Amino acid sequence: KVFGRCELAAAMKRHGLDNYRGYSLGNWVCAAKFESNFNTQATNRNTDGSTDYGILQINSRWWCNDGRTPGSRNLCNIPCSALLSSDITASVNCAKKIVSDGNGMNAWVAWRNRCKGTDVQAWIRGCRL
Ligand SMILES: [Cl-]
Ligand code: NA
Repeated sequence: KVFGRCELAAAMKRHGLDNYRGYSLGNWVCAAKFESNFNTQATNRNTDGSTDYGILQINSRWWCNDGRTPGSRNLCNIPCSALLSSDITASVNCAKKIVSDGNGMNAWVAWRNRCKGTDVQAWIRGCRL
């Protein structure tokens, strides 16, 4: 599923991400924009052989099991494929656990490089929430 901007903002708000750990909704939408272009089916391979999955590009090195990342953790305890569903629930729950592990949203490179310190509220302007 390729979300519309406001559509994803609303699905995200409903799943408890607005102001989660102090990160306003614009942050999550901005990160999703640049991690996945709002596409739940996005996958990207990393140099170390781990893979990033879904709307928020969650890494199999630590967070999900994909059966092809030797020595990795499965800290969200899910198959990585569940992160590709059109239902963003699993991606959201895993993201909450990530954002809470000490480093906040800096875990997302694209957030760090393209969202942090910008006007993220712009990402939810116009939306009915
Ligand atoms: Cl933080
Ligand atoms: Na893993």
